[PDB]
Amino acid sequence: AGGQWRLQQGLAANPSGYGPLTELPDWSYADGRPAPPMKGQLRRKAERETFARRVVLLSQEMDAGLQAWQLRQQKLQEEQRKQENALKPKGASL
Amino acid sequence: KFTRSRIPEKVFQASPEDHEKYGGDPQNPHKLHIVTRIKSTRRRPYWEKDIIKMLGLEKAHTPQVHKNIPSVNAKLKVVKHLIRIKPLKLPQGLPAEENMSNTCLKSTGELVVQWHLKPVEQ
Amino acid sequence: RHRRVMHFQRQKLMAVTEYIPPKPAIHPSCLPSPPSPPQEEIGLIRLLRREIAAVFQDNRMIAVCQNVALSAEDKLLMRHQLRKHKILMKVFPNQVLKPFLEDSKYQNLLPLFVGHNMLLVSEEPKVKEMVRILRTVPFLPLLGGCIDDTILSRQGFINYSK
Amino acid sequence: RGRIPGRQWIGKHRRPRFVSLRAKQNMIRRLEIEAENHYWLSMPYMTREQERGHAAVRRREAFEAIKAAATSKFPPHRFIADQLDHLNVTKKWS
RNA sequence: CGAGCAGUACAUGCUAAGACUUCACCAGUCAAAGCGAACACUCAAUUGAUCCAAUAACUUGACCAACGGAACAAGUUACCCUAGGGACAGCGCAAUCCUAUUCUAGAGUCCAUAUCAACAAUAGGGUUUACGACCUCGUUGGAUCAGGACAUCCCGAUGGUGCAGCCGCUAUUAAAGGUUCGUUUGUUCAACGAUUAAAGUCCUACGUGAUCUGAGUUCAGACCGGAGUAAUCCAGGUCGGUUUCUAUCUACUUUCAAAUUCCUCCCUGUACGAAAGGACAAGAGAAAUAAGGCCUACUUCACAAAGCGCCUUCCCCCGUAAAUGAUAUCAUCUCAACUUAGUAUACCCACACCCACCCAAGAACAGGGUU
RNA sequence: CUGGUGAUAGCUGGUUGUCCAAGAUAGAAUCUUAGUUCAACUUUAAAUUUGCCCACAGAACCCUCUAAAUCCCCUUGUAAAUUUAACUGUUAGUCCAAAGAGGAACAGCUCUUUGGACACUAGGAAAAAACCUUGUAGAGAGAGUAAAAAAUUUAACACCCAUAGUAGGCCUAAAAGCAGCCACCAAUUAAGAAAGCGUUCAAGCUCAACACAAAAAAUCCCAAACAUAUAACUGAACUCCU
RNA sequence: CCUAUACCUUCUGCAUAAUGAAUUAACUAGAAAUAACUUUGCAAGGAGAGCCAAAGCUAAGACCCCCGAAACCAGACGAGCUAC
Ligand code: FES
Ligand SMILES: [Mg+2]
Ligand SMILES: [Mg+2]
Ligand SMILES: [Mg+2]
Ligand SMILES: [Mg+2]
Ligand SMILES: [Mg+2]
Ligand SMILES: [Mg+2]
Ligand SMILES: [Mg+2]
Ligand SMILES: [Mg+2]
Ligand SMILES: [Mg+2]
Ligand SMILES: [Mg+2]
Ligand SMILES: [Mg+2]
Ligand SMILES: [Mg+2]
Ligand SMILES: [Mg+2]
Ligand SMILES: [Mg+2]
Ligand SMILES: [Mg+2]
Ligand SMILES: [Mg+2]
Ligand SMILES: [Mg+2]
Ligand SMILES: [Mg+2]
Ligand SMILES: [Mg+2]
Ligand SMILES: [Mg+2]
Ligand SMILES: [Mg+2]
Ligand SMILES: [Mg+2]
Ligand SMILES: [Mg+2]
Ligand SMILES: [Mg+2]
Ligand SMILES: [Mg+2]
Repeated sequence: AGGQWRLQQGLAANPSGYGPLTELPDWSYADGRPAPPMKGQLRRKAERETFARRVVLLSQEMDAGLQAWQLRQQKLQEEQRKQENALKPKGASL
Repeated sequence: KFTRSRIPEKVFQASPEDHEKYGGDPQNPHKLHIVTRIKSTRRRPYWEKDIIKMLGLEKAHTPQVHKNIPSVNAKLKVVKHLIRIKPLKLPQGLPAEENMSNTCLKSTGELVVQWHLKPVEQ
Repeated sequence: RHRRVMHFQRQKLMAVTEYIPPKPAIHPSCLPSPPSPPQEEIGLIRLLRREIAAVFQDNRMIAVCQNVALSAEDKLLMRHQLRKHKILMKVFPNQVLKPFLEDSKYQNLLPLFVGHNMLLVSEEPKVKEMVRILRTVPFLPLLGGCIDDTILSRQGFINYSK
Repeated sequence: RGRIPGRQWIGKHRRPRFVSLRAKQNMIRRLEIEAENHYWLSMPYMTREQERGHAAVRRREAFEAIKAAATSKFPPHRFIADQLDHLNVTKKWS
């Protein structure tokens, strides 16, 4: 219930997805020492890191392939100018 | 006979009235996709099942990030009825090496680099 | 006719992709309709106006009578007897005849033209000869008339004849 | 009364099926999702020419890992310690 | 619709890269270069393995056409045997057939619509159907007991009629009740005879064979006709001819109890009609059947049972026909408000005498009496 | 009866601990279609390097024209594919969607082709092999969702009036506006040389004119119902959560 | 109260009203070669004559069921029933 409302508020449709209710540790020592991280949280943290690294990997790969294409166009255009420089017309043209 | 479907190129041409409804920008296209499978590959042709595996969409409701390039879009145009496509938004920018462990993909498509799980003081 | 059993996926497609006529916020019949565009007057209507004007101008005695549902043989027989005394029986539609009297000297004859009416006209006011012909049928009433541009009732015609 | 000849949903004379109100709404909900999918596939970030060869190095390196894993298959090492450790089955107290 | 060839060559010689391939294999197909000569034949198919036989070698040999070919073997069995498999009921919006509407051509003197109805169309039902534009052939009556449908054969009510009246015709409504007995004959059905208010159409695993029975499916014998050299065969003709079941389970074992119909008389020889002819409605009296009882007599018979004998038998029906009166100041019976016509009782009831006996009560049990 | 004999049976039936893993539908030949052999598919081991997806480019003229598409296929997304070794097993599959085939057969039957599902899970369509939702497996007295509930009630209606050059000529026993042909004028404020009816034929009439959209079968109908409180909520073995 | 259409076998698909089973105890059904693989020994050699070998050879481990016909043949036994 209320999944559509949560999506409009920037939250997940399932409250168990993320947020304070899920990500926060479930317990801590009475002395005050924080509890060791839960197994589910460690799995999510590793899973999110892999997603984050893929985002960086894909974003840098497109920029590298976009700069490379621009350099080929710059190199190709320069080749046209070089061939016309070494020619001196004569005869009728002079 | 039932065969593969060729989607006309006219379909994938955004109209001026579409940009004011979804908030996209033709002059500054989004760099990455957020593809999420929301439909079962069961009762679908085998070539649609193969593409789902190629896109890493085996598990449903599991967001995956793909590059907004024609070759990848070509596979998306085949299984566009089984997936949900959303642009990846980076209000804080790309994650850094010190932010890899603090990222979180929200349902709005934004990938924040500071996940504190704390109410806004504002 | 949906003879073949459509597939349910196809059947839902037909139901979702159904024509939806646009519905105005306010029904057009409830809005004040625009005034009807004017038309050109009928050539017969303007021909009657010229004919009617001649009747009121040429002859001075006009007798207004109600065209009762007499038999055609009896109604033609009375017309012939009036013709012996040079008394015509003019009939004009009221929808053209009333507006003519609305803008005219004879503006007070308007209530007399209610229902089936007929006009008895003659160059010379032979009132006495006309009354005796009308006395043959007690059910034929003389509503009124206008002699020498003067409005008179049936009683005046009796006094005028005497 | 009310017999359906043959089977219900198959054959020539089938049981009639009718579309409910929420059946239409569910299909419209699916259509709106796919309608927005057509919008995001209309704005590629790079063209066909720019994209070409932008991932050749990574794809070639990724396949060499498959070749390395496939061509490194071999029977495992056999240790003399494992053979001698079976003699502990008869280990007893004095 | 073809093919089981033919014709031109006589280097239609010899060798050899790379490929195709009738979805396997077998088989089949193309081919540069080279030697040797000259200066990969046409043709869609035009074909046959191995073994074996012949021959010095070369090479050749099968309508092996059941054409991946067994060196060489038919018919019949109802005298049949064995191992297995399949099988009234069920699917069928095209064609065809039937029924009811639609169409309004046409019959009916006139006259679409009192009736009837062509080409067709729309619904319901039944049936047929992918190839020899061949011939033939692959469950049903009866007895008992019935259940149900209505698309009603009879009885009832109501419109129309080319309805005077009696009879009829047609349509709406009605399944409460009823729907006979015989002679031949029988893909088991018709014909005929005598009646009846009528001798309904169907469905129910021929409704119903652990209730019964006849025929067929067809048989072990036998002939007649026809077929075959014969064995034997033929939906052909005829004669003869074996299934059984001790009820475990379900269901059921006194709906306690409202009757239908005919004839005669009466009205009446009346209404009607020129007469001939000839009614309704109302009443009465005798009948048959059905249901439920009974033994006074009769009869079969005797402390009794039984019928052939006697007694009793009680509601309505929904189609329509009309008033007042609006939408639509008339009118109009009204899926307008509205008015009228036809729009239940009876039975059963109180219950620790009880051993035992008796009983018109009863399989046991139970029940009634024992004053 | 004994022996050969434990005859043979492509046929029927049966085939005994636990747990996990991979795993379904092209064909050819056959005294063959109840079988077998090969291929395809599947399994295991091994070796090797590309495999799938796919941008252009490219693939016939005919009988005049015409489909969804297919082949090939760099990038790219991906992790498989080929080969070597060793064998076994499976095969008329069924139904649904679509295009067709069978003398030019709308359905149905039979048979091809493409795809899906079923012979593997669960939820929903009433019960439900083939429709829809959904697949990777455990525990929970958590959560968010997917598909997912049939609509429809249909027929009023004109008011008023009509005299006349005439039976317009023709042919017909005579057929007159109204059997038939020709012409289609015309008096009157305004009326068809007649649009329907009825006369052997006439006569009588109305109108034009003038004013004023079905359904019925067999044991017994079949959830109960409800036009009125601001679309959210319910809902899986899918996903999330310990 | 709620939920749940017995098992095996045979077919595309069995709650199937298709096959088998009253139940208990005992008995009752996968036997092997070449090649390949795996693990030792030795090695251009291996093997306790013979045999194989262009890394082979030797040894071991590891794969191939049960019941049921009508029949056919040989040798005996039967006419105390029945046919004559
Ligand atoms: S409701 Fe607006 S015109 Fe009647
Ligand atoms: Mg091949
Ligand atoms: Mg053969
Ligand atoms: Mg052959
Ligand atoms: Mg062949
Ligand atoms: Mg015989
Ligand atoms: Mg009766
Ligand atoms: Mg009836
Ligand atoms: Mg008899
Ligand atoms: Mg007899
Ligand atoms: Mg029986
Ligand atoms: Mg005898
Ligand atoms: Mg039972
Ligand atoms: Mg055996
Ligand atoms: Mg066989
Ligand atoms: Mg598995
Ligand atoms: Mg779980
Ligand atoms: Mg008129
Ligand atoms: Mg839930
Ligand atoms: Mg799961
Ligand atoms: Mg049973
Ligand atoms: Mg069965
Ligand atoms: Mg048994
Ligand atoms: Mg022999
Ligand atoms: Mg033999
Ligand atoms: Mg003897």
